[PDB]
This record gives sequence, structure tokens and C-alpha cells, in this order.
Amino acid sequence: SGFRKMAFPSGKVEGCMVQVTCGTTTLNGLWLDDVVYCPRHVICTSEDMLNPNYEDLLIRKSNHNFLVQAGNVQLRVIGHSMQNCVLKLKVDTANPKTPKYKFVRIQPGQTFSVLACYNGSPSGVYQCAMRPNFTIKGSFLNGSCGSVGFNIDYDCVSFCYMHHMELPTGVHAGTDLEGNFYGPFVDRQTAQAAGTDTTITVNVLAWLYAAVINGDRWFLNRFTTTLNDFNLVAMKYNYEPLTQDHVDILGPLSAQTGIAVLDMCASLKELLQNGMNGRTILGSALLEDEFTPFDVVRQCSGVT
Amino acid sequence: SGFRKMAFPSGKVEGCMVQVTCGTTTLNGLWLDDVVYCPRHVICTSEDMLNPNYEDLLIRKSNHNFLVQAGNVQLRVIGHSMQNCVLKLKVDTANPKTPKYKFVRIQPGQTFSVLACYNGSPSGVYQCAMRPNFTIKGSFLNGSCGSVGFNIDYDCVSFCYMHHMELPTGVHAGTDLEGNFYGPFVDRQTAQAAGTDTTITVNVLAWLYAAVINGDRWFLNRFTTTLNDFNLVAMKYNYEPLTQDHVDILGPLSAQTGIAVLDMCASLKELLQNGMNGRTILGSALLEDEFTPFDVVRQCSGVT
Ligand SMILES: Cc1ccncc1NC(=O)CCc1ccccc1F
Ligand SMILES: Cc1ccncc1NC(=O)CCc1ccccc1F
Repeated sequence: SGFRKMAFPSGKVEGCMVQVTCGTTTLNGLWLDDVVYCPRHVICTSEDMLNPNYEDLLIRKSNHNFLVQAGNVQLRVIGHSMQNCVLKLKVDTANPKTPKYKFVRIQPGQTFSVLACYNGSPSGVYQCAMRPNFTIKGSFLNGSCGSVGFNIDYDCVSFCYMHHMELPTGVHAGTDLEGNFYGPFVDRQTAQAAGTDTTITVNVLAWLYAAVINGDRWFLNRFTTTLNDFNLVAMKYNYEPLTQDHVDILGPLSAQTGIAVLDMCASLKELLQNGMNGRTILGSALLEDEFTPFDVVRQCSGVT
Repeated sequence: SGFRKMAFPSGKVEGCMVQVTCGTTTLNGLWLDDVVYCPRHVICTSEDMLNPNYEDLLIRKSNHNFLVQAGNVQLRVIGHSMQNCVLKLKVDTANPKTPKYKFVRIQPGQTFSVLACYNGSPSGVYQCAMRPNFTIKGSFLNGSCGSVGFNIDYDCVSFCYMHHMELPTGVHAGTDLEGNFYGPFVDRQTAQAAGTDTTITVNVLAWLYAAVINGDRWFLNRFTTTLNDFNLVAMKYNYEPLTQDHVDILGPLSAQTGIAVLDMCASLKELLQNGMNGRTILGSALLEDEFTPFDVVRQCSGVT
């Protein structure tokens, strides 16, 4: 028992981190097989910041201008190409530490672990959610670009995020591993609107189930609700509308605890309307939405 | 910017995890050089649970009864000994993945990362604090015993915790790597009092500094206090009394932000006396005490 915001073990990803330098800019790259992936903005200088012409900037670069160092050994770059907002540097040596991996585009509301890196060296790991507005609230400083987000399914690493930007609001934006941004963001030093965000309802309900499993039950009540009634409350409080697909994904937690999904919705409705009353749930004084129903099941069953 | 409850990258520790089976019990062991460390209760059966005579239970075991498997390869056990509450199994092969390491006994209030494991396989990593009462609030299920806590200083892993028990209250207890319990706990299936816990004041202040650095400043006020006045409030609210050693450790954060430690104490005093008023600090609706001043500095500067 106990419930923590747990990240996946980062070892398989640590073995893929490299440093990429082009000109005076250094950031992180991900070395998988004989390719190093990194944000294309490694080719920018301070004057280019506002609206870089990446095609023209890249034309001024040759393979030998991309300095790739895997810890302390230098990689030989034999090709370079830009795919969306990422650069792919072909190297002459396959990473001996390449895990089984996939590139996936995650959905908003899904969670993943980030391995924060600086100069190709891992500094820490944390779990987070891709917000409904496609931003992430991470911990990134200058030099962290190229750090990646991922999930692990036993031996397979599914890479889902590569860090590119900090918006002027202090929230973060990045791409899938094909270089496509999540959200409306562009890799330019320009103020950019992140959409209206919402709280991930299905994750809050999953976390209320994790709370009941771990002994925090004070929020359970004598009520029930309907999806329609619950969605009026979700609307008022800027929560994602709950659908039958969400109720279906909560099936295992409802089956394990014996608390019907709509009865848990009535507990969530009461907490939204009345607050916590100075109490806590799993050590939090707010409704947590960074655990998916899969995360709760994995953590509550001991999956490795 | 942004501030997260970040764990150390777990790779160096993942390479040390093994499974240890003795009889019908399986738990995790830590393989460093040619020694595997694990909780001694791996030698218990269900009847022994209440008050095991570990010396007698261990006398019934030979080297060949300890089955140690490093992922999928079997280790040959050539010696066994009990040191306090840990067993040390000498193996004929040094772990090729042994990082530079130290065994340290952490102080209450210090933080560390836990790599939760089941059957010698890592399942997740999270950061936590050793409570002032020597318990930890982790996420551990049956089979997680032998999972370890650690800190990393560039290339050196300082192992500080090995998991042994879940108290009937759902909080966790364990030992240093010499097998000495943190706190008054014994490895028996008996209800055991954890002392009165307190909130780690110096960590809350460190986290208020991390909040100001990251833009959350609404809690700053026009007041100041003294250590004496602050400690009367700390007393009322079950916070650790603040000392000059704590003020000294907060020096770097005070210097960086320009907010004198006693002025931050006056913000903390007001938050204790008035609550958050439905507001948040770094995404939390409570005062967080699981970041030390060193953690804040490391995270806010980008240390790898
Ligand atoms: C400074 C920082 C901090 C944290 N995470 C990320 C960053 N870096 C950025 O936001 C870089 C912004 C940028 C500017 C010019 C061209 C492309 C581009 F993506
Ligand atoms: C069940 C569980 C869950 C999480 N963490 C740990 C555990 N396991 C325990 O508490 C084992 C308790 C014990 C009983 C008999 C002899 C020694 C001993 F330490």
C-alpha cells in the first residue's frame, strides 16, 4: 500500500542520451540504432531566434558540423536530415544500448516519464501528464531541449515526447519523435497561445479509486449521479466531459473496489462542489489528474 | 522553469537488482561487487512471522538454499552471513554493472529516490523523504522488500535505504545497508508504534524559495519574524523547530532570491496561521516538505 507519483525506471533511456552541438548551441539527442534524434533548433543562433528559416539554416551545415558525444565517446556523423521539427543524424555506429523501442504519438490526458538531461547527461526523472491543451508542466531549464518522455511495456520503450520549448507562461511544449509538435506550437521565440486547459476527469476518478484501495475513503458518499448530471458539474468546474469510453476504462477499478463508476462520479461531484474541507486524499489537498486508470492498476498490482 | 518531485535517474541501481528466493519466499536483493544484500526476513515462513528467531532460522540454511537470479542468469552463492537485519550472500561473480557506490545512513528529513522492484525487476522510481519519525510514505506491495533508496553524486550511488516492512498504518520501515533499522522498528509481524511525526520545516522553506524562483510569489508578505517567534508557531503546527544550522543551509536560496530567511519564515508563519485560501504553490494545495535545500538548488541549476 501507499500511492506515489512514480516514473518508469529510466535506465533504458539513459543509455540512449547523447549531447549534440552545432555551432555554439548544445542540447540533448536520443541515439537509437544508428540515428541520433534532436530538436532542429540546435542549428539556430541568437539572431535566428524570432523566426528561423530552418531549411536555409540547415543548408549551411555539413555532417561534420554536428558534434555528437555519447558520454565521452565521439560519434561519426554520416548523414543529416530534417523531419518536421527534429533532426535525424545518421551515425556510423549503432547504439549498443538501444533498447526495444517504438515511437508513439500519445493522446492528451495520457501520462509518461520524462528523463531531464543537460549536455547529454541525465539529471532526474519524473512522471507527468500531457495536458488536454497539449502542453506539459515539466521542470526544464535552458540546455534540457532534446530530453524525452516515454512509457515502458516490460522491455519495450515507447518514446512519445521530445522537449523543445518553454512558453512565456513557464509551461512546456515539444514534439513526437517524428518532430510533430503536440498542440499548435511552432519552434520560434514568439509568444504563443496554449489553448484553454481542462482537468482530466477520467484520471481524477482513477486516482479516487487508488485512494479507496489505499484506505483514503472519507470522500465516499451516499449518492449517485448520471453522466449527464455529472457532465453539467464537469462543465462548471472545467473538467473534461466524461464519456462511456472513460467509464469503460475505469471498469477494472470499479470491479476491484465494488464502487460503481457513477457512484465515484457522485463523490467527485461533491468534492468539486464543496472542496476538501481542509482534508487530504493520498497526501494531496487537490484533485490529482496525473494518473491514468492504467497507471493506477499497474501501481496497485506491482507491474515490472 | 517549473518544479517537479524529481527522482535520480535509476539506471545505475537497476543494474544491481536481483531476485532472492529462500524456501517459498522471493524478494529483491542488491548485487554490488561479489555480494548480494537482501532483507533477512527472506528466510521466514508464515508460522515464523510473529517473532522469528533469525539466528535459528539461518542455521537451517546453506549457501545452496539461497537462489539468486540476476534477471535470467543464476548466481552461485559461496557464503552467507547475517549483519543486523540484512543478509549478505557472497557470490562467485562480481556484478559487472556495479556502479561507484557508498553505503550511507541518512538523517531524518533528508530525501532519496526509491526504485520499487518485484521479483528483482524494477517497476518504478519515486522521490521521498525519510520522515522525522524514521518512516517513509512509499508505494510498496508484498514482494517489494529488498527495494532500495539512494542518492547520486555524479557517478557515485549512495545507498541509504532497503525496504523491509509495511506497518499496520500503511507507512513503511526499513534499514540502512548494514541492516540497522531507521527508527524503533523490528522485523516482526507485530503492531509497532512510529513516533509522533513532524513537518520538515527547512524543506518547506526550501520549497517556498523554489516557488519564488519559479514565479509563484503570492505568499510573500510585508512581515518578518525571529527564530523564537517562528518556533512558537512551528510548535503549534507540529513543525520541526528551525535552528541556525537550517538557516545556514538555506543561505544559497536566500542569496539567490534576495529574500532573507526570517522574512521567508514570516511567509511560512502566515501560511500556517491562515492556510492557502484555496490557492496553490507549485501545483500543491499544501505545504510540501519533501525537497531539501540541496534538492532545490540542484533542480533550479540543472545538476547531472
Ligand atoms: C530556455 C528553455 C528553458 C526550458 N525549456 C526550453 C527552453 N528553450 C526554448 O524554449 C527554446 C525556444 C526557441 C527559440 C528559438 C528557436 C527555437 C526555439 F524552440
Ligand atoms: C506485505 C508488505 C507490503 C509492503 N511492504 C512490505 C511488506 N512486507 C512486510 O511488511 C513483511 C513484515 C514481516 C513479517 C514477518 C517477519 C519479518 C517481516 F518484516
